[PDB]
Amino acid sequence: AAVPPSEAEPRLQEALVVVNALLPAPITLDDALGSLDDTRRLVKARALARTYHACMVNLERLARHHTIDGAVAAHQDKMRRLADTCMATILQMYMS
Amino acid sequence: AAVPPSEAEPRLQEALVVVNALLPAPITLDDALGSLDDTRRLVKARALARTYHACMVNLERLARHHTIDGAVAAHQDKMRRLADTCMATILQMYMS
Amino acid sequence: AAVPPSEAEPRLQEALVVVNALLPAPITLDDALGSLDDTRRLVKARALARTYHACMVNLERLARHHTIDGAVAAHQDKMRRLADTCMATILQMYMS
Amino acid sequence: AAVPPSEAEPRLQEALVVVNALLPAPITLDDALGSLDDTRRLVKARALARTYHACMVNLERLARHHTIDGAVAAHQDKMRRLADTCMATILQMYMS
Amino acid sequence: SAATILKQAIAGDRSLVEAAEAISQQTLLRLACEVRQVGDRQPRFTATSIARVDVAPGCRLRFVLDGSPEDAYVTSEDYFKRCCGQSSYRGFAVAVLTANEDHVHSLAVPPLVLLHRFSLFNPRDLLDFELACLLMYLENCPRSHATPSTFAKVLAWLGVAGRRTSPFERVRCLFLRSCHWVLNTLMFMVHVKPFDDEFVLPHWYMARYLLANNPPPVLSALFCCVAYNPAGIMGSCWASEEVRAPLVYWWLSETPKRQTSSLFYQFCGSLEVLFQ
Amino acid sequence: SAATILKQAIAGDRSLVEAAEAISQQTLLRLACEVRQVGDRQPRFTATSIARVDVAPGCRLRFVLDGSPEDAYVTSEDYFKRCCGQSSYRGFAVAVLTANEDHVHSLAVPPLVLLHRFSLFNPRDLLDFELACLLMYLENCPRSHATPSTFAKVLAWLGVAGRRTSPFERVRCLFLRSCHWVLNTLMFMVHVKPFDDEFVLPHWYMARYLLANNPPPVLSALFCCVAYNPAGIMGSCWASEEVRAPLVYWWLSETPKRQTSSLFYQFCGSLEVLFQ
Amino acid sequence: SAATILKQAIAGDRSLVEAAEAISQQTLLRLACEVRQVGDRQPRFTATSIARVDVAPGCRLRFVLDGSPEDAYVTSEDYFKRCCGQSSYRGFAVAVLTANEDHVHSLAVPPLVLLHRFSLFNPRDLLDFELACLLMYLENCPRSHATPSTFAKVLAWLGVAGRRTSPFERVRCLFLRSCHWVLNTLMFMVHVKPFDDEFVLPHWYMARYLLANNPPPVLSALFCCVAYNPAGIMGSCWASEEVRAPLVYWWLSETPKRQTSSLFYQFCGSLEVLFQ
Amino acid sequence: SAATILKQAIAGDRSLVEAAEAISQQTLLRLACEVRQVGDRQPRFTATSIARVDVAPGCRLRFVLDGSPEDAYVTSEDYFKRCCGQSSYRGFAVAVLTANEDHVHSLAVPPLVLLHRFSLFNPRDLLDFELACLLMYLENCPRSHATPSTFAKVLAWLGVAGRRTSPFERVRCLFLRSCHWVLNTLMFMVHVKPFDDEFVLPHWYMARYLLANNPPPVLSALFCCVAYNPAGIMGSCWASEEVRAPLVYWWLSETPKRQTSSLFYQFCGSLEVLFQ
Ligand SMILES: [Cl-]
Ligand SMILES: [Cl-]
Ligand SMILES: [Cl-]
Ligand SMILES: [Cl-]
Repeated sequence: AAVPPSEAEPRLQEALVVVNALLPAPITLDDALGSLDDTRRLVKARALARTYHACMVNLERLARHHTIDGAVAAHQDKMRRLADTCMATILQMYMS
Repeated sequence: AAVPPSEAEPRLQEALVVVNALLPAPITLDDALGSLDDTRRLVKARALARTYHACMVNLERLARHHTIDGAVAAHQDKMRRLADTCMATILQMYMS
Repeated sequence: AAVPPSEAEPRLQEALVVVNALLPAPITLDDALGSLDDTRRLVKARALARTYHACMVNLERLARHHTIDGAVAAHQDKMRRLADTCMATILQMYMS
Repeated sequence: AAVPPSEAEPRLQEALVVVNALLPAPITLDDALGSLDDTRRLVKARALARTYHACMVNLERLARHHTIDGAVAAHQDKMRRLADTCMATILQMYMS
Repeated sequence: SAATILKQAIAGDRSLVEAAEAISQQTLLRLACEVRQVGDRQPRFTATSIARVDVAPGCRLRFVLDGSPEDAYVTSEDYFKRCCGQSSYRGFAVAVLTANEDHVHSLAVPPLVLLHRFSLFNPRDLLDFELACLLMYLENCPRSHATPSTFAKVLAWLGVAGRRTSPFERVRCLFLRSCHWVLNTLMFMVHVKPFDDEFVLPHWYMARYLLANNPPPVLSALFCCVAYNPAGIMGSCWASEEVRAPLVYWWLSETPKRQTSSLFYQFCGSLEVLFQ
Repeated sequence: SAATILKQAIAGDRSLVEAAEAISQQTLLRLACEVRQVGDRQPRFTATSIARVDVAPGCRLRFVLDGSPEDAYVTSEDYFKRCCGQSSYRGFAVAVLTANEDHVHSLAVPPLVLLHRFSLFNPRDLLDFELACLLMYLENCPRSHATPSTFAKVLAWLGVAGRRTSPFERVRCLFLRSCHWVLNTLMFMVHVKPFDDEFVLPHWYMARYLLANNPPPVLSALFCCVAYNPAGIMGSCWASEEVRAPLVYWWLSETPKRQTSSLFYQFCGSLEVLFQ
Repeated sequence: SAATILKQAIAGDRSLVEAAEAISQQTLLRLACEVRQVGDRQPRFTATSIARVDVAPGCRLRFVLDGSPEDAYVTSEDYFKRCCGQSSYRGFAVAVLTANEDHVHSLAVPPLVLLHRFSLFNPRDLLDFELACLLMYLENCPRSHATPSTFAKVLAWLGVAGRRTSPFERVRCLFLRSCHWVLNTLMFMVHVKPFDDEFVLPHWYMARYLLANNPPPVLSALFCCVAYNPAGIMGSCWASEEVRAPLVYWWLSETPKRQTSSLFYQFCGSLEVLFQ
Repeated sequence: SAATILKQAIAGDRSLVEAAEAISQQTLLRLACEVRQVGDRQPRFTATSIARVDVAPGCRLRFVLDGSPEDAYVTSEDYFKRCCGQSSYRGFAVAVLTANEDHVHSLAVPPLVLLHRFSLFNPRDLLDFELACLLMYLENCPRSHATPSTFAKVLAWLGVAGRRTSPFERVRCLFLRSCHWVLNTLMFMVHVKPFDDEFVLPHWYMARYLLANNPPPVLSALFCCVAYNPAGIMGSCWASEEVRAPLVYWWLSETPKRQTSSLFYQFCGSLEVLFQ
């Protein structure tokens, strides 16, 4: 079955090769791609952490600056609900 | 003997490479191909194991439902011979 | 300096690869090529070992089958000299 | 998604491969290229070491062959300053 | 062997990816057990830890541990934290095999060869831990829990785990298909139609028929500190001293233990080629 | 996974070099500490050795060592020689991570997995030593030294070190980006605009907002012989027993240690291909 | 060296497969022996266990063991099971050589180099066990059993074993050609025409003629717990202390042993190449 | 780094083979010594064993051993046999360096890095043994034997050894060029014109001029169980405790030793590529 060189002359190709790992061992490509994906999701989630923080600053401002007058309590309820919404969305992303 | 770059300019080719083993170590390609071949032979052999089982059920039915009348003994002999034939073929495949 | 994909679209090539060492570790290609060369020289040297053996058999025949008659001694001298020449050539090949 | 062989026939390419490291472990390509660069800079720096040596021989000749006559002292000052300049340039290359 | 893959791909009209998948699908992990060792004292290999498995509303695994009351479940997360917090806990020991090597009451792997099939698994996250727990549970599952309800819950969970996993997650895929082999063989052994009869271990398919009742010795001959369930339908390989002595000897003699998470060699990097 | 890189390169219009750099930039070294051991006695892990860092006129690093007077600086060269001359000195221990694994008060790496992330670094020259020294300093830097002046000096030095480094010097690059991650996160944690907000560790960005004042347990739950600075802003991972016990256990193990200078596989040599 | 293969293939008009086979055919295994060690006591290396070999009607190997009656055969399967069941049994020790290194009464391999040529073989199946058993038998075979009848039976069995073996089964091929080298050299040494004179070990071809009767010292100089047959025609390398001391020292060393089944590096997997 | 090779090849008009050879020529072996150890007792590192070297009529090396009469030569073959026959003899220890690291009275390699540069050489044949013996002799050669006659004999022998050696015999080539570096530097240090001034170690070329007579401290600062010749012109690196303590510590370590004959990775085998 073998084809002799006289019928199919062999070819010899030579090169200098340089190989370098992209990542430090034992980090895998899946690990680094998963980290890049998590980081991109967490960079987007900065908006939620910032919004939660704004709610908490507003709650501090309401408590520091101040019954049958329910105005302050109505403002506190609005800030508490928005912070809860932010918190719920962040928790869903973390605890998938 | 050396050909200088001025006569045969060197070429540099660059790529990102990703290499992944197909099989878990220390399993070899020969091991997994041999297993795929054994499994395919054993999947075909299911017909023999099923036929042997039918002979054994028929033998149980003959013994449970029941001399100069040799009818039952003639049926038992037929089932015993077919089960023996199945057994012989299975043993030949296993003990090659 | 970087060329974006929009100017030079990347290509992805995929293959299944199978790699098998030719020789058992720790044997190197140089070791096996050196052995093939030594074996080819030693196969040619069989002529010398056979000729030396012929001289030694002739010496035994001369000693077993048998003064002012120097005939036997002249034959023994010829066989001893040819065996010495074979021995010298074999030693030169071994002790290079 | 899979393209069957009947639509895109697979190809099998085979070769004998020989791979040999250029450098002895654990020496890296960066190490050997850094050494080649240092050696080339040090080969150029031989001119500075030779010039420093000539200054020092001239200083020995001035001290061995020999006040209101400042001639010898003027020559010694010139040789001392040139040797100091050579030394400063060598130190800058070593202590970058 | 590459010419064999090429011939198989063409003959079956299967893509090279499909042909390679059929080959890799012959591999599985068996003999899953938790390893515990206090310093340099006698080690303990336990495959009985999970008595019952259940799937939570949000498709998360929950377990009834061995010795705990019948309906006292722990979440897989709480059991993962408990194990990670135990200084004696060393991870899971597993043996890698091909499907043709599992001969029901024995393994067609000599004891000194089996020594080189074990690896130590240190779950990287919850999903990894759940997969090892599920494999071990399925191998040690008795008749009482091998029910249609359990089979449906296990398959549904494996379906959700499978959709979360890509084929390049080689180790997760290995644990997933090991669960499919053990699950489908278990269903077959209890005379229940398997979800996929291609995942019934081939010697087990033969043994259920050939060893059904008072088998002749000639048929029986084809098949022949370690806690395993003696009533475990899929755990009969554990009874063999040619299986247990190599596990213990591997734990005490193999100096640099192979990590299950490293079973599949990987390289990712730059390749530069210079030539004239 | 190569199809993922291709998709990312095209989608972002980033060259393959840029796409690969974005992936490798997710890796960093953490838990930098000096290892000292007298024979086979109890080892010491010290991350507190450098109390202060300053840059010399010729952009060389100088340090105030722990226990030394406030303004008693030693050159990085003199500290390198002192360490090389100490028989007990074994180099630096470092743990390799991806950015998504650092969860501020914990690492999302199980203790038995973390065991396999440590490597021993033996600085090959002064620049290597300075990089390990700087990483360790930044991780343990208290509020008092986390100032705009310190930030400016550190960035300027990293800029000079960066210009001296090529991307093929993989280990130096790894230490350099680790310094950028720790530096930018430190600036963010002291409410100072980071030089590069892409180098603020992603969970730390979330934690500064979510754990600001009296956080609810549900938010705190997302984040949870070893000398470290307890007042070190970036060193809060050191408090965890799930971080310190693996470091000690890794050191004491008789299995040979991975050298940090060998983290990136390299091959350089001839390739000959023969075919008909 | 690839340019040498190319030159040889062209000069002899041999395909690259044939040229590579001529190179690999220079390698063989020698010094085959069974290793037994009870705990950490003194090891025992036995090359005399098989006194006689015979071929069954279905071309299966049968053995007369050492000390058993002249015609009391055991099947190769029963001897394989007995060895696998012995707790002291460790497998077979073998040394890898090139044909030019076997100098009849010595090996042209320094003792400290020979230390690195030994490997431990744990037969994976019956055929593997039979091959190791046959190699050891042939090396220790005395004049009384080196007969035309034995030669015919051994060749016929090797022919059947050869047809069952693929050139990609590197280890089986290595044991098979080692049997051909030892068999053909044995026939030559008893003045019987070998089946293949290309398989007579090259220094043995020279030694039979040069050392025939009262050789001069100058010719003799070219050639010079371990149980071996002193009357074994092909086992004269065993007499050398420069052969036996390295075997024992290799065994007693704490460095993990090379597995014979792993002598030939293999990789099978996916290759993805990304470039612009 | 491949782009650097390409740029260098084009800029100097050197073929890729010539460009690669210039890079590999920067590597050499130093600190050649014989290792002797009786069991687990205190080891001995001897670099003084050969007092004199001479070339026989048939261009074979002969030596006068340390302690032997001035004109009492032993053939290199007899010394090779004597060493192979000594149970305490372990081979030669050597350290691999780049030419820029040899700083005359010190090595620019930190002691913990130097630990990883040592390898153990077990000569495979006489030529290997002669090369290690010659390197060790040249490094320890005093002024009395550093003569034109010795230089001529050494070069002539190296020329004959070089013609017998192909560039694919990587280890022999490494020992050969190490002899050329040490020989040409030795000639330079005794104010004799070197055969090849490109083989004078670059820091030694500088040191001969800069440290000639009463050097200022600032110039001396650039350069700074073990038996070595204190009068050995090329052996001044041996004086450093930062050289000798790593050698002993490297030896005493229980971690397996790198073999000098394995410094250059090699693969030879079949490559099969399957694609659609
Ligand atoms: Cl995975
Ligand atoms: Cl680097
Ligand atoms: Cl094989
Ligand atoms: Cl070599």
